[PDB]
Amino acid sequence: DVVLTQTPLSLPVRLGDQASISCRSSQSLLHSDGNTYLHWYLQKPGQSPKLLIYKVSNRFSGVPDRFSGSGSGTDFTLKISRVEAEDLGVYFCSQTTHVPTFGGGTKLEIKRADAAPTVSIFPPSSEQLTSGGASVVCFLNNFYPKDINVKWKIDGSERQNGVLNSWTDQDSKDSTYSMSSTLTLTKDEYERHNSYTCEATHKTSTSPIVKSFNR
Amino acid sequence: EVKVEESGGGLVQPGGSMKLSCVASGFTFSNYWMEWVRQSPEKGLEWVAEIRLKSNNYATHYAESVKGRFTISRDDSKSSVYLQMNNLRAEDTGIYYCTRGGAVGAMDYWGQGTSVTVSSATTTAPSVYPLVPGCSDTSGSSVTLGCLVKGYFPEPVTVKWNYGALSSGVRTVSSVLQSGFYSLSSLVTVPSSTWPSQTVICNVAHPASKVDLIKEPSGP
Ligand SMILES: CO[C@@H]1O[C@@H](C)[C@H](O)[C@@H](O)[C@H]1O[C@@H]1O[C@H](CO)[C@@H](O)[C@H](O[C@@H]2O[C@@H](C)[C@H](O)[C@@H](O[C@@H]3O[C@@H](C)[C@H](O)[C@@H](O)[C@H]3O[C@@H]3O[C@@H](C)[C@H](O)[C@@H](O)[C@H]3O)[C@H]2O)[C@H]1NC(C)=O
Repeated sequence: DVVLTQTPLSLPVRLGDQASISCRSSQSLLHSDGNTYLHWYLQKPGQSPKLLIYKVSNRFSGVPDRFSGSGSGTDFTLKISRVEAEDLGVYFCSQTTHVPTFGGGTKLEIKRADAAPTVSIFPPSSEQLTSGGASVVCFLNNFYPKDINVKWKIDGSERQNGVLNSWTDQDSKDSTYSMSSTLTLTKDEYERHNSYTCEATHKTSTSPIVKSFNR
Repeated sequence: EVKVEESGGGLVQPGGSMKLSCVASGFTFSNYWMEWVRQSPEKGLEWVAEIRLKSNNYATHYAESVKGRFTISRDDSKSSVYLQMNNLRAEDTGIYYCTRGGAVGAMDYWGQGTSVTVSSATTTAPSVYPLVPGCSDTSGSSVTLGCLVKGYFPEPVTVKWNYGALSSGVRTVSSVLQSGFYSLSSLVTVPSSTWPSQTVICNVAHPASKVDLIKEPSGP
């Protein structure tokens, strides 16, 4: 079919700054009726995609002037002057001149001022014990950039086995991430120790943010 | 005000059947072509099928990868479009969206989507545990609480707090697949005094098992 390649794959941009996503097709999109059916869509986190530009340069209902679309042969581009908080998400380019195909997508990420994480630690709930395993969670809230290092210490000794880290998307309102580190032991393993510590190391601090609890 | 809504998703075998339903409202439904586009994690957005108007004998067009297995029908009287899918396979896994064939030459309005998973693995409703402080000194915004969702399959599960009434500062990480099972956690930060004098509850939903789980974090 007709392949639509988009670049860059991921794109950082400061608020109020400009951003350009390009889309190149494997073939000419000019339709016999002289129309080029090349569109761009935005899919915010956890949402259905939305039409921004249709037919290369037309903006759809409610779309701000901030969005501009151009084209030249097989190369097309979406421009966003005055970028802002709500513009984060993935942008797609599609074509309906032939059998509808879509572009790989481009994750627009908001580049903002560093933010210090806010650590919270939750001991397992007695409700989990009967499953034969215990999960201790360390939540790193509202921080920027994405990158973060979490290390667990059980009775002093650093632990690595049984950890699982997962991030959230960028927040639409303040552009920060959140992240949880979950340590899962077996019921008994967890009962053979008493002090559980987790140390977080971010860019915003030399000294690790440390949160801990004892039974 | 255009609003489309899909439904009828869940887990199937390799190789069963399943019918999707889409209900549109907010426009003269009979005047537009209707579409179906699935979004796989492995193959991004993929146009599946299209159905046209009545004056068009209700012509249909399918994506090569589904010709013969899928069938798209419509009911202008009910403002609905359907997608009968037979002989399902791993590859058909993905979120299915029902969009409109816009006057402007582009699928202008989409539904929120309804997930479809083909697998020989069986359903498992999630287990939900509470995330409560852990008895400490107030030094972290003003009180963070959460729900840990483990051992469920397939995806996804949507977590809402206080039936959605509570929607500020809600943070839900991404789900992770491990040991054949997913899990994630959702948290909210409330003021030191609104809890526990007032009640907070998470609403965990898991479409595949058709279960809706309600749990309230008291301060134990
Ligand atoms: C293989 O290439 C395709 O098939 C060939 C046989 C054909 O010669 C070639 O032109 C290609 O045509 C496309 O065919 C596929 C299915 O095989 C369709 O899915 C394409 O439809 C596009 O995407 C739709 C979402 C969109 O609604 C279509 O746009 C309509 O048709 C074009 C021609 C009009 O310019 C546009 O205004 C729109 O038609 C209006 O609105 C619709 C809702 C209404 O039913 C119409 O009566 C009219 O008022 C199209 O972009 C198809 N591509 C095209 C460009 O038609």
